[PDB]
Amino acid sequence: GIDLRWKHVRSSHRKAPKSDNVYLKLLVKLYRFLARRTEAPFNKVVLRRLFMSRINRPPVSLSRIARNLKNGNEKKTVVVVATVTDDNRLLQVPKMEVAALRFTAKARARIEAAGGRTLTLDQLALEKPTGANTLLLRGPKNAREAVKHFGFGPHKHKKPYVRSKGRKFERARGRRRSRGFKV
Amino acid sequence: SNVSADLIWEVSRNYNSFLVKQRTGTFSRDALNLTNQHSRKHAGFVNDKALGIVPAEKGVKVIAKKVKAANKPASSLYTVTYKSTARKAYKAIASQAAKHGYRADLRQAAVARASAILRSQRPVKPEPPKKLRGAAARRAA
Amino acid sequence: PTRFSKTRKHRGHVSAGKGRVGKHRKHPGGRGMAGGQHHHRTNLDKYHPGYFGKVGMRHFHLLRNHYWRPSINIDKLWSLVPSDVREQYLSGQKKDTAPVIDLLSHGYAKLLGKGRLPEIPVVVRARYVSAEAERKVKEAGGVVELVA
Amino acid sequence: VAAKKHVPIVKKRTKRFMRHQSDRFKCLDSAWRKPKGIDNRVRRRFKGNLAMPSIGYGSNKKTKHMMPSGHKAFLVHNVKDVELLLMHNRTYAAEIAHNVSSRKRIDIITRAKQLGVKVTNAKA
Amino acid sequence: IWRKWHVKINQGQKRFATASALAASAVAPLLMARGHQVSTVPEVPLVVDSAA
RNA sequence: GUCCCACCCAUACCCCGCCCUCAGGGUAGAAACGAUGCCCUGAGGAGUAGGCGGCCGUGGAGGUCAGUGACGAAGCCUAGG
RNA sequence: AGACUAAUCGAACCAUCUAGUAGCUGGUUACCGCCGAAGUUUCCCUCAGGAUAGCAGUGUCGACCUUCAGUUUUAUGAGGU
RNA sequence: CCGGGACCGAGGACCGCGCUCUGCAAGGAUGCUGGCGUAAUGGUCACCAGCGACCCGUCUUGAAACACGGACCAAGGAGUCAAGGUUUUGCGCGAGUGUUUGGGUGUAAAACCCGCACGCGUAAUGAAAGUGAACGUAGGUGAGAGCUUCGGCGCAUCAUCGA
RNA sequence: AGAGACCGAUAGCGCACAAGUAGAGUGAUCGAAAGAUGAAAAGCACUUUGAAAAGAGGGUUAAAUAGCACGUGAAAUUGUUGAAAGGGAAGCGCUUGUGACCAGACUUGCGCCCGGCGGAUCAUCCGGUGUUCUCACCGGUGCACUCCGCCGGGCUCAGGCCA
Ligand SMILES: [Mg+2]
Ligand SMILES: [Mg+2]
Ligand SMILES: [Mg+2]
Ligand SMILES: [Mg+2]
Ligand SMILES: [Mg+2]
Ligand SMILES: [Mg+2]
Ligand SMILES: [Mg+2]
Ligand SMILES: [Mg+2]
Ligand SMILES: [Mg+2]
Ligand SMILES: [Mg+2]
Ligand SMILES: [Mg+2]
Ligand SMILES: [Mg+2]
Ligand SMILES: [Mg+2]
Ligand SMILES: [Mg+2]
Ligand SMILES: [Mg+2]
Ligand SMILES: [Mg+2]
Ligand SMILES: [Mg+2]
Ligand SMILES: [Mg+2]
Ligand SMILES: [Mg+2]
Ligand SMILES: [Mg+2]
Ligand SMILES: [Mg+2]
Ligand SMILES: [Mg+2]
Ligand SMILES: [Mg+2]
Ligand SMILES: [Mg+2]
Ligand SMILES: [Mg+2]
Ligand SMILES: [Mg+2]
Ligand SMILES: [Mg+2]
Ligand SMILES: [Mg+2]
Ligand SMILES: [Mg+2]
Ligand SMILES: [Mg+2]
Ligand SMILES: [Mg+2]
Ligand SMILES: [Mg+2]
Ligand SMILES: [Mg+2]
Ligand SMILES: [Mg+2]
Ligand SMILES: [Mg+2]
Ligand SMILES: [Mg+2]
Ligand SMILES: [Mg+2]
Ligand SMILES: [Mg+2]
Ligand SMILES: [Mg+2]
Ligand SMILES: [Mg+2]
Ligand SMILES: [Mg+2]
Ligand SMILES: [Mg+2]
Ligand SMILES: [Mg+2]
Ligand SMILES: [Mg+2]
Ligand SMILES: [Mg+2]
Ligand SMILES: [Mg+2]
Ligand SMILES: [Mg+2]
Ligand SMILES: [Mg+2]
Ligand SMILES: [Mg+2]
Ligand SMILES: [Mg+2]
Ligand SMILES: [Mg+2]
Ligand SMILES: [Mg+2]
Ligand SMILES: [Mg+2]
Ligand SMILES: [Mg+2]
Ligand SMILES: [Mg+2]
Repeated sequence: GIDLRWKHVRSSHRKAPKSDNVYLKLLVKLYRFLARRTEAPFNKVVLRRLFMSRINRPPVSLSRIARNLKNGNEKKTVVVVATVTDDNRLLQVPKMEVAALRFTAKARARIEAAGGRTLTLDQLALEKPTGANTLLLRGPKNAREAVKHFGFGPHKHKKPYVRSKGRKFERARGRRRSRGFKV
Repeated sequence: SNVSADLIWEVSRNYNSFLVKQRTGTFSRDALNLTNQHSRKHAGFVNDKALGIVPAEKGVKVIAKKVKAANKPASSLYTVTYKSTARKAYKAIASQAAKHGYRADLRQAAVARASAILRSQRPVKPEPPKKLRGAAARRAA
Repeated sequence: PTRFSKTRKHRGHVSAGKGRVGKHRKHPGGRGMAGGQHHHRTNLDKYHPGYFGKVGMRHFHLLRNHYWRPSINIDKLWSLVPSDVREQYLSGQKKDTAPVIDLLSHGYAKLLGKGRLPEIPVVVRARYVSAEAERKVKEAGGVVELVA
Repeated sequence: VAAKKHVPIVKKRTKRFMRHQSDRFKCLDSAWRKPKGIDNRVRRRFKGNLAMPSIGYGSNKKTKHMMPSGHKAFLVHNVKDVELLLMHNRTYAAEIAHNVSSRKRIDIITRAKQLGVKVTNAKA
Repeated sequence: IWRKWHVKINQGQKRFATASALAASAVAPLLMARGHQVSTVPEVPLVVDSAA
């Protein structure tokens, strides 16, 4: 006997992508070599972010890029391991350099119209192997419909599952003291 | 471009017409594959530079790939036949595979394959007759 | 595809993953919404708070066409004009001509105002308009006129 | 020819793991089956009963799948397949399929004699 | 008889796949790896001078 | 009843060999690799109800081995391997 | 006499509704590997049964913050066996 | 500091730490010699011998039970399908998305092409008449991967005060 | 009338066959089992034993190990022959012994030297061709001490099992 509380405990994070895209497999080979033989933590973080699933890679917008393109960051390189989406609200798009997993057709058009360049993760590794003069970005993780139903209960102000919305659907008893109580 | 040897290996890694898979190991019946193993290193039909050895009526026949005419398969093979001497063929193959940096890692396999074919073209000695151990008593009658 | 599902892994194991003491009988607990007030109250009160009761007055022979008025905010107003003309206006080369946007032809009835507006005069023809949308369009040099 | 030099081969077991109570009823085959009884003595590992197969009986990775001569079996069907064993004559051995005709059997044996490949079942 | 026999797939993915197959039709190693006998063809995008 | 020597054996403890699981490292100016591979190091292994992963068989469908066969396919018997 | 009405009577026989419902008995089909329980809280014409919390597995993400502890020490409060 | 006995030999060019330093007992066994080359070593099956060993499946706190089912063999024999939800994995497009009710065409129940409407999403809140989202570089404070001209800038998310 | 990622004689309609038939009930009604010799009957002339049925011969056929109880012919259960055990059960696990039977490995390879024999040109050179454009091939030139096989002798090295 050895009297341990845990034994044969597995890891908790992904160690390889579950997707079988061949080009993604090549990209993983590239960044696995860079991360193995480079001191930059940027390579290890990008490598880990290549394994993540779609719900862990939310889209970022042009507006969100323009938000972080202020206060002396107009000359840095934007790195987003996700898709990049055009925003219809932004009327004037500044000049920027973007390295992204993929771009929408309209976002690509508006960037090159403004005078930018759209890169690729492999060209990014070819130009800045250590990631110097770059800023990494993420999308809004909790901005999903399914998250609003999480942890439903009394006094939680979450969203319930109803087949429709109206005065006949829910409300009534337990939502107003005029009919019993409130939550 | 969008196509390369690594991508073709990615596509053909799991299944291809040349694959012979069963228990205890896997093999490949490819013309440009030495040692007849299934691996990226020895997969002739995916790499840009490859070698192949075929037995002739008297000697060895060596085929190589010309990188300049990949899209023209009718004229994409450099062929030559060696039927003079074992040592001379060994030297020619080794120089052909390790003098200008054209797959210098396959020198040992190419020479061994030529050695085996030449060994396999010699006349065979007759095997000695079999003996009996427990049926000798039965056959005594 | 039945070749890979959990029912194939239960072959050879008695009770098929449903337990020995609890034997997966026909209909324990009732069918459907049975027991809403008696033995499923804890579920119908932790979740779905508000199932029972009456609220509000009733409407006879409702026709939803009487209540049709989709709305559009003000920050998407410039997205209605085509891109080629839009970039000319935003670049600022016209300086003497103004566009007239017809919301009804695009399928809208009320013009709400939520975002910001660039300083270019425009003309909007809408069935309804908010007070802030009227103010914001007025400070940009434009005017809004009701059209019905 | 002789095979490559290798470490000695140890089996760790020779018996066949017969099925419980298959020696008393003729409706049960001898193929092993896991007993799922709530009070089975074999499942409870009582002393003096049949053993149970475990992963701890596995063989060495170096000598796995190789016959006592030193080779590994390889199933062939005609004369074109046996030529795949050109580079492996000290590690692999040939095996003729059971449905190959007698005329093609001697063609296979003749070619294998030229290549030096050992044939396990040739005396026929 | 009312089980789901046919399936529905997006026209965008149909066009993506048929374009991928067309692109893969110009790679000679894949032709050999699929079991074709193309050891004696001059050009892999074979074209005929409207003789047919 | 009390005290003192020597000796016997558990799936327990120590050392060594082998299997698996988990964890940590090395491998491209590629003379390179079933990169899902190979090499180095450490620890662990009991189990009903139950959960997950990997593999083995049966009837059919598409592709491929330019696969086997009346010089004997499938099936069946066999203290023969 | 609850007797008899085709070996059938305290409500005949044949087909259909009908695969009538069952909180109740019985059964539920190949292998290996890893983890591994509960009979307890609250409500129910509830007590051979359910919902709810607990115990368990799997899939992860953010740290690698250094964070924590069915434990000891020092200082300082409460108790009525 | 000197004797006696038992079990074991993993690894496979050199590299290291060291010593008594023409070398060695220092990151894992080599040297010499004998008999036999076949039933000799080894393996399968049957029997005698030493020790061990209660009948399976099931309900149960507890089954070898004086608890129930099972004389024997062959074939058949039990979590499926549809509609509607939900979370997670892969894929396409993306502020939009969905060709197939229908029409055109065809080597004809296949494949290919076309469009007006429509569904869900882009705006909520009230029983209802109704109204309808920027004081600020779309805010302040404490943590935050990463980047940096070394001063600082600070994603996601968590907490908190405001609009 | 045309078709199928349907079933394949305990399946598929109750019915692949003289099936809504045979059969049961006074009646309304209930309702089965059962496909396959061989390419062609060429379906065994005749002799003998026997009352007969049958048997033994002899015939047809590629086959009668296909004979109208007919393709292939599994298990429960039974007969003969061969081997073995048994003092109120048998069966089973670990480890030797005896008896029957048996798969592998082994039977040499490599190199060097000396001699014999048959040879047929090795290096070199120049002409042409291909190519990774610097290496190759082909055409001619060589001349015994080069190269290339055969045999006999010798030598070294390694190779089965048990100690
Ligand atoms: Mg242990
Ligand atoms: Mg009231
Ligand atoms: Mg279980
Ligand atoms: Mg049960
Ligand atoms: Mg239950
Ligand atoms: Mg075994
Ligand atoms: Mg028990
Ligand atoms: Mg690793
Ligand atoms: Mg276990
Ligand atoms: Mg199959
Ligand atoms: Mg079927
Ligand atoms: Mg054939
Ligand atoms: Mg056969
Ligand atoms: Mg009475
Ligand atoms: Mg009567
Ligand atoms: Mg009735
Ligand atoms: Mg039923
Ligand atoms: Mg019933
Ligand atoms: Mg455990
Ligand atoms: Mg009540
Ligand atoms: Mg009970
Ligand atoms: Mg700390
Ligand atoms: Mg007291
Ligand atoms: Mg008290
Ligand atoms: Mg020894
Ligand atoms: Mg000796
Ligand atoms: Mg013996
Ligand atoms: Mg006993
Ligand atoms: Mg009891
Ligand atoms: Mg029991
Ligand atoms: Mg009793
Ligand atoms: Mg009972
Ligand atoms: Mg009974
Ligand atoms: Mg069956
Ligand atoms: Mg569904
Ligand atoms: Mg729409
Ligand atoms: Mg801060
Ligand atoms: Mg930091
Ligand atoms: Mg029958
Ligand atoms: Mg039938
Ligand atoms: Mg029938
Ligand atoms: Mg029959
Ligand atoms: Mg007769
Ligand atoms: Mg007669
Ligand atoms: Mg026959
Ligand atoms: Mg027959
Ligand atoms: Mg019969
Ligand atoms: Mg028969
Ligand atoms: Mg029998
Ligand atoms: Mg006995
Ligand atoms: Mg006994
Ligand atoms: Mg000559
Ligand atoms: Mg000459
Ligand atoms: Mg010459
Ligand atoms: Mg001459």
